Amino acid sequence: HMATGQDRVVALVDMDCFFVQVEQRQNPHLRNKPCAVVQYKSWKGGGIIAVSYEARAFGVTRSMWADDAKKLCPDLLLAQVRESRGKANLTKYREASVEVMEIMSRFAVIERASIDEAYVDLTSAVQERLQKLQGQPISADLLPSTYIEGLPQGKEGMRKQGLFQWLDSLQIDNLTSPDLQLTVGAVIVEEMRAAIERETGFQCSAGISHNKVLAKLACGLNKPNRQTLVSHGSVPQLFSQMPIRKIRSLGGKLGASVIEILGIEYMGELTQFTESQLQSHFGEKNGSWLYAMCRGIEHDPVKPRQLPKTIGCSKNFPGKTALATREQVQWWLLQLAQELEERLTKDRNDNDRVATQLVVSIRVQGDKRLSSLRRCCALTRYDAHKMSHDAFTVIKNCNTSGIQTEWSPPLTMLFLCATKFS
DNA sequence: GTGTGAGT
DNA sequence: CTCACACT
Ligand SMILES: Nc1ncnc2c1ncn2[C@H]1C[C@H](O)[C@@H](COP(=O)(O)NP(=O)(O)OP(=O)(O)O)O1
Ligand SMILES: [Mn+2]
Ligand SMILES: [Mn+2]
Ligand code: NI
Repeated sequence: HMATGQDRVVALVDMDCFFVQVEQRQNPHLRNKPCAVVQYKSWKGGGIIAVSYEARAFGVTRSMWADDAKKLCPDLLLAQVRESRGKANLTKYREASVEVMEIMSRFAVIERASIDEAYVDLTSAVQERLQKLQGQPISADLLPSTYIEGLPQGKEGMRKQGLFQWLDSLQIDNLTSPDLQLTVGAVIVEEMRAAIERETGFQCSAGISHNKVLAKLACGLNKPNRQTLVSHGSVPQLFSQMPIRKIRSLGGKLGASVIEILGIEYMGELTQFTESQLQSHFGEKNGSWLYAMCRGIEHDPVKPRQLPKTIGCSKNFPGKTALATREQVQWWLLQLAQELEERLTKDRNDNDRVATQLVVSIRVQGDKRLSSLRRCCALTRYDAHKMSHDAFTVIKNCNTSGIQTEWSPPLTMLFLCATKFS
């Protein structure tokens, strides 16, 4: 149960090349063809953020210029993100995301984790399904696209063989058997994904396991329109060669410290250290967390749908682009406040609350820190012009140039945020 | 109130 | 870019 961290059934659903599929739903002509989506069109045709699987076979990857990508995929077609106030506009994608989320919310409550993925806690649905099943076996036909991680031992054929070996050894009578709960959870996810495709046409992948970390890791294991079930017994093999920085929450300084201090590279190697050793090197909390996590145990619950605590937006101006004149800072503050007003207005329309505070943050050229300073003021009226003047008033004192004709030092970031909701 | 980390 | 939270 809880001792072995097998108390819940959690799943993660992530859309395959989400932006590409959204383009395919609205503009048919790009469908079933190698394509990509670029961001900025003049420098080099734009950075690539979403690539179709057909094009991935040719070696094309994201974070590389469109013209440089045409090198190995001459058939490659390009689609562009609309631009607004100098930054990307994702309304189309966010609305499609909402569509999918609403369809998923029918089977169970979800936790939106990004623009194209969300976690689902199926524990209750699994109980209901185990009752309604009434002891009938689970045939492989109920899982047409499910992969069992770690099997077979000793491509569609491999999937079916692993599924047969998994199903033939499952407990039938012990209704609290972790493996049985996962199998039923995968059945429910098969239904959920079938419904999602039927009503929207989108394809996706999913991961099924006992916690968020394993569900996420499992989702990307068998990438396009496939789902992976990760049992507690399969964790050791899966972790044997799993990069530490690939585990949710260990991708930053903590993970790097673990690698550096213990001289290891893969998650599976942490199993050899004692809990006291992990606590003596990383602290009580991180030590216990690592000790349980390397054994497949994690407890963050899938928290329910929530109202945002803040609404904000920002923009970066690197190098040459650094804001030097007063006109520039005034104009960009105004642009930000107009986007803010648009969002605050929709927010107030949908949730009957008004933000009472405006937080202003900036970054000065030459400073390594994320923000040079942050200040706040009352946000009484949802008027972009007023907010722009208030933000300017708090940031104007910073200007060190007694000339008053320019900004010295320049600003490399502007951030506006509404909070203290009611 | 700052720092960290996930996800784009 | 956008956001949340743990710290403290
Ligand atoms: N750095 C970035 N900046 C802006 N948009 C981005 C971005 N990175 C990703 N996007 C957008 C591009 C993507 O369309 C969207 C989903 O991100 P994923 O789920 O991580 N990748 P995908 O869904 O494409 O495919 P797959 O399921 O095989 O992983 O995020
Ligand atoms: Mn995706
Ligand atoms: Mn994703
Ligand atoms: Ni004015």
